[PDB]
Amino acid sequence: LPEARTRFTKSTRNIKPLLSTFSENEKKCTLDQAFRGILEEEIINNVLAIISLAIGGVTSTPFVLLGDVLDCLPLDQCDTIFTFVEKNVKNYLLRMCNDLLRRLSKSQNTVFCGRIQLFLARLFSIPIDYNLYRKFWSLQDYFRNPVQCYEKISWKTFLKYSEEVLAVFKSYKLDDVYFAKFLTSEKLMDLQLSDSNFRRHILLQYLILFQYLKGNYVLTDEQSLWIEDTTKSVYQLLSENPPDGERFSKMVEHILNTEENWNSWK
Amino acid sequence: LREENEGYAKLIAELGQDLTSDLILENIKSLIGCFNLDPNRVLDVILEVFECRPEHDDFFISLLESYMSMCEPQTLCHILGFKFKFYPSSLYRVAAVLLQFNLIDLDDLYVHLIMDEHKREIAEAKNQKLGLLEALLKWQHAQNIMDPPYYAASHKLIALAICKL
Amino acid sequence: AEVDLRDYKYTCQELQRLMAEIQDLKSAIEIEERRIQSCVHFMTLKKLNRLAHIRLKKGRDQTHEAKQKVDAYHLQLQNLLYEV
Amino acid sequence: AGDDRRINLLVKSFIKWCNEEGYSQYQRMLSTLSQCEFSMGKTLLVYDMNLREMENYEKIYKEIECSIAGAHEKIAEC
Repeated sequence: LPEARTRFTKSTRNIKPLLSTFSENEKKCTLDQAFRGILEEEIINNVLAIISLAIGGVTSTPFVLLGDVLDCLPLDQCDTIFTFVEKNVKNYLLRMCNDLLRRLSKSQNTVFCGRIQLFLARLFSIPIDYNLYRKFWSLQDYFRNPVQCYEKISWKTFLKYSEEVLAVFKSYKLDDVYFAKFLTSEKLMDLQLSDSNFRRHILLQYLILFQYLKGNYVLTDEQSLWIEDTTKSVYQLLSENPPDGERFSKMVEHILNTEENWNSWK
Repeated sequence: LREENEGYAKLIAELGQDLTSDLILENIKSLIGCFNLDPNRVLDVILEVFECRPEHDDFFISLLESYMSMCEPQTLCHILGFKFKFYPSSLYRVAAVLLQFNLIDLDDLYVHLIMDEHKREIAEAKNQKLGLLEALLKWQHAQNIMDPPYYAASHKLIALAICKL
Repeated sequence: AEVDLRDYKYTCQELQRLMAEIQDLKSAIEIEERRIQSCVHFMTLKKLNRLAHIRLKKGRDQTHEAKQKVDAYHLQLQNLLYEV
Repeated sequence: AGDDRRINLLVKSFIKWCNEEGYSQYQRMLSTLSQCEFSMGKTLLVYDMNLREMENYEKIYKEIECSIAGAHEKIAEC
């Protein structure tokens, strides 16, 4: 019975001769463990893609074998084998994709993670106002933590800082290679203020927070009236966009209605 | 949506710019890779932008073709069935665009959109399909919709669509 | 700590030799000792894998923080070049 | 994750084998030993991948130092 295992390893080491000399579950288990040993030797010693094509031609366990191969090969050959998997198209696929998401640091591999998620979707000096920096990014952390937006004192700081930042935004009145995340730079501070698109990001984030608050977990009705007043002022400031203020405002109204639709159905 | 706010904010503000397609594709892939974005919800955002922007047609058509080259074709059918069950002539406009140029799918949308009630109304005589016949004529697909024989011609606006054609 | 300093595969080779000796004897206490050694080797392999994964995750987080700082500096330099 | 369950199943199969039939049990025990050797080789490859990832992180830190030097040169050019 291990003599049959050695005969199987002689026959597999081309593929048509292995299929001829291969000729009922334990024999297939010995065959699959022979493929395990040969793939482990090839990982010790491209050819892995050829053996995966051989298993896909002959034949469960190739998911485990590809998971072992993706666990071994870190960065480049993992990318080529994932392009091979994209050319190929149960729970083992989700486990491999979760391992690829957890191992990558998303510093420059965000494109590869997006391809993974598309595959899963196919499956299923100068005077610097440092106080402005501190208040603005404390509000940004308030956006990051809506769970913190339920208390009293944190809500009071949110009220004060939000009214001061919106007062600065109303008082500015501008009237006119890719950067992934927000730039927490105390040095320049003026190119973000001169760019109206950054304020569009911030006011969209305000509108999403306001729609979430409208969507325990109770608030004062006066706070809700304040939210509605500031929401109407946000619609006023987004109507002040010199390229298509009212048009993009109606676009955001339609998007808010559709977000309400997606919430109330699900 | 309730966890990743900056990602959808960046999607809407990047689709909110004034008019390069592949650079915006790279930006969408970067936002999906950074903020763990659901690709179906990103597709919903792109479709609702194309509803709210009827000006730049073929640009967003090319973006949807390059996006749906990496996905399954039935996903747009289930999304349009979901949006038709959610309810607005912009829905009929985007369905007429997506059933004329490419990705044409008549059977599944007819399943998602009444037949025995229409037969009983035709026997007693002797909503959104009519809007699709309005927006589609605004051609062989309409003839496939035609097969009561004179129920569409019994409405005035369908006759106005055919007469403008 | 101590098992990470001592590491490894020689214990697996000794377990394989004990398995070969037990299969030759089958054609007692050695089988129990080999099973206990196999369980201890599996636990040590899982612990070493968890420690290596934690160290790799710490290095990846530190490299991601350094890459984010360098990308912020390069983005500030690119914005200063685009301003002029 | 799944390797721990496989190791526990191998230990349970070894305990059941210690508890034609003997030859089939010896073949199953040799199969479990081969699976355990494959798991040990996967653990060794994971340790080598962790060392290579630490080396790549050190290379990324050196590239970050070179990018900081390039950022200073770009500050002079700015």
